[PDB]
Amino acid sequence: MKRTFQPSVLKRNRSHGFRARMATKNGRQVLARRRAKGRARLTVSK
Amino acid sequence: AVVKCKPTSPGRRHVVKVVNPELHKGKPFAPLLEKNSKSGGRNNNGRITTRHIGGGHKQAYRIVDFKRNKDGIPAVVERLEYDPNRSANIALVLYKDGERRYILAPKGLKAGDQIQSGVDAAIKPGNTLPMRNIPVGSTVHNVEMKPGKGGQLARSAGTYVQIVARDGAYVTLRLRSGEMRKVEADCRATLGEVGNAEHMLRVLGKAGAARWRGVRPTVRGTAMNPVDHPHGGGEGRNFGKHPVTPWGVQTKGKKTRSNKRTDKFIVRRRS
Amino acid sequence: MIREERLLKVLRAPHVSEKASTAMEKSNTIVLKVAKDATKAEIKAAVQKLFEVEVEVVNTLVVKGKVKRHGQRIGRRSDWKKAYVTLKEGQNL
RNA sequence: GCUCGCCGGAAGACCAAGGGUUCCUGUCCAACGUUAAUCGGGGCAGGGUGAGUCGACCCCUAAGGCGAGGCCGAAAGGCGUAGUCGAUGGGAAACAGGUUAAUAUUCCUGUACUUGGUGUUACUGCGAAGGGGGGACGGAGAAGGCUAUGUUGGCCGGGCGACGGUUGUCCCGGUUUAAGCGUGUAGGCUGGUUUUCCAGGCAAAUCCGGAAAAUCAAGGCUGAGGCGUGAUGACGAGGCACUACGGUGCUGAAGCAACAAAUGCCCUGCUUCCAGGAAAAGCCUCUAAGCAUCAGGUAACAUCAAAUCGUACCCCAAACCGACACAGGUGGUCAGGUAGAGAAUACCAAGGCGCUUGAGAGAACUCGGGUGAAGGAACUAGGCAAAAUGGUGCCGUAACUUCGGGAGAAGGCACGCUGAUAUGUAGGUGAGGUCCCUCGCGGAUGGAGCUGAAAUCAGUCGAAGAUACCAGCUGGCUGCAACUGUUUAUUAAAAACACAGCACUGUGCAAACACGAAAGUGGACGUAUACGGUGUGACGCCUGCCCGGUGCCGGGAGGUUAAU
RNA sequence: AGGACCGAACCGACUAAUGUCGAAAAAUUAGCGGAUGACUUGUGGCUGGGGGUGAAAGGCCAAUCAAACCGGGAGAUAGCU
Repeated sequence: MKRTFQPSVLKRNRSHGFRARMATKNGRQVLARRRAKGRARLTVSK
Repeated sequence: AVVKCKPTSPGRRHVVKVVNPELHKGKPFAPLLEKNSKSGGRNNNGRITTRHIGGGHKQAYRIVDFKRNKDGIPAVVERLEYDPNRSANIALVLYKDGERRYILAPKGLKAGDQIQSGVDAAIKPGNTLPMRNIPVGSTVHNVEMKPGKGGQLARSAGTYVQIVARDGAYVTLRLRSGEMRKVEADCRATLGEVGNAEHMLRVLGKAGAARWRGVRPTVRGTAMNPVDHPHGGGEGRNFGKHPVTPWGVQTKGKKTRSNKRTDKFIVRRRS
Repeated sequence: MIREERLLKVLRAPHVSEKASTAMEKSNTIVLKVAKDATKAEIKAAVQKLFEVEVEVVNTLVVKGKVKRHGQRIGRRSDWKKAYVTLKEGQNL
């Protein structure tokens, strides 16, 4: 019963991290759609 | 060389080894080695372009001297070796000056022979020189297609190309496929067949031997579903189609060649 | 050379505790509280300048912040850096 | 606290990942805890994570990512050169003891070691993005040497036993010591040294590669381990003091041999096999531009520095992934005794637990088991499930066979303990002393001691000696698939898929083909003994007729026919 | 030597019972197959939606797959309830 979420902070940050978002045009627009909604935690960094 | 293996195990029952006992047992010559990472068939875009590739043993790359661009300098063979990147073997040769280079191993090239390239080469096998100094009718291998290009024809195990004619600046060559083809008289070529002519006689016995040469299984489009292959579907071994590749194009006889740039050199196409 | 304007900023407070008094008695170490930045060189010079003692070696460690809730809202105390400053022989005050 | 019981290749111990204070102390019992709770991984407060050497960081790179310029693309952007990042790999150095309520290779005691700086002194050619070396590499097998460790004996301390006996071949406990430093072993590999030259190592090289000549035959490298020092130190069963009755205080004897021994280490070795088994820095060396008296390099001293981050705790789980204090999942490391081939299994050690509702009762019925008269598949869709067989040695073993198999076919017999052969043998180990020498960690000896199976004979006990756990049911005919394998995560594991093998077919390399508006990439750093597609599916014997339809290959007499 | 044999770790999942508001949104118990290899596993990476990958089952692509999930077109449309 290997559940789907097997955590790893390295994989987490390289996939959904801030720098991961900011690398690409489409990700720089996820941070825009989150600053829009006014999210406290923009990305996964903690 | 060609030895049938005793059936002490199913999967050993049909193996036919090719045990050439003069290959240098041990490690290759380091300065002529380099990384060679398996691709998996995958390409630039990371998608499989060539199917049924991936796996098998890790194998280094042996920088083979194909140009053979050392003239006047005689070279002595010193080691016949096993190259996993070819079907032929290779032959570490040592020049008078002190350079070592792997070359394809011809049929009679044994450790101790002497060879040299350039127009002043003798026509004993293992020598390379332009197919303007080589006599018509001779058997040659490691043929170039453009002068200095490097050597692209007759490189497999036991494959050779014979200079059939010579119409001034060009040279007709009966390629191992049966097709004749003009090749500029300056295109260098090395004499005699290539070694390891028994290569074709191994039988591999089992599926794992296909595997560890980097060959993944090949599904028959008949077994697939209508979505995967043009063949496919049908409530139990139904075909009704003309045999086509997985991409619709017809196979079982359909000329896919279209070059129009090099067909001026193809004197007589293969048979 | 460390500027005294920084040396007067480094040290925060003496850390008083059972283990701190224990280290003082049986090992002549003054447990301290220093700023988070606080290189060991920073701390050693600050001690030798502001207490005028002779330090043999410093051994820092960063203490994390307890997640201390206050009522319903969740809280988080701050990280701080401890400094086990071992004096040679001289004295503490 | 005593007794009982459970795990003990784990249900113990240490980690990584992940978590994030759950760690320790005091304190409280509302809520949380499937019950009560004084207790807690709960609430509140305080404390606790100490590094030149252990990880990270850092240096170097793999796959891969990004990518100045560049090429391509309606725009976004795609690809990619230099370059730059990217461990899961490569790169310097610390161990033992003690100590905390909670940290320890971090603190303290002792004993080290590494890399840089900076002077000093003395010798001095130094100088890199560049050359060369090394780093640096597989699978399997076979041993031999040793160690971890264990067992026994000795030695030391203690006891002489609640019930027959227990001054003895008696019982109990201990019998530990590291890094480092110095030897340089069992071993493994290499032939050394010198002079001369050389179209090769993108220049240069005094280095590597090469050709010789001389000259010697040994030199060199690697290396477990052991041995000495480290260490007359620590540790040490216990004893004597006092009590928070929880440990601090002091002292502390012996501290050895033999045998067995690893899956650990020599071994990145050796032997072999084909499938032919990273890179790059660190390190060594060579010169270039440059200085060349300098600078810089070397060695001895002296001192300096070694930053920052992590360090508590769980980690096969109540702390991580599963909504839960969830019978699930989770990579690595260490692995004691007896019996055992064994990391199985049984019982135990160190250690840790009794799984967070109990108390009774002793209905039906359900679940997990034990036993069963006579019969023995009559059950049933079906011997489903149970039952049964189950080990080692020797004898023996059918059709068929592709000569390997089938086969552990089938079947039969023996098995405990005691004694003798032989107060323990064959074997293994191997002491002293005796020599011999290039004297060593040497060699021949030489057999004390230890260890020690197996067998034969005789006796003896039981219903039963493979006595428990553990541990094949067997045989006949037949369909299909050659076989091993893969398969529908979560109702289908098959005859399906794959396969080796066979054939047809395309493809001459700017290969076909595929991904791509393109560039480009794979194919392949391959070259027709290669590569793709399709079908069939080992092997043996073979694979017959039909070219009308459809497709493909070619042909050109004519008909028809687009843009123009 | 072996895609050899028996058999633990390890991987898998053939049968049966249980469980079926479960201890568990696929497990437990007892047996079962492979167990030096077409093996298994840790870390990191690459491939993406008419697309990927597929020893091929329409299998898998985050408990979702004959076309994922999220947001939008969007208050789709619904002679139907």
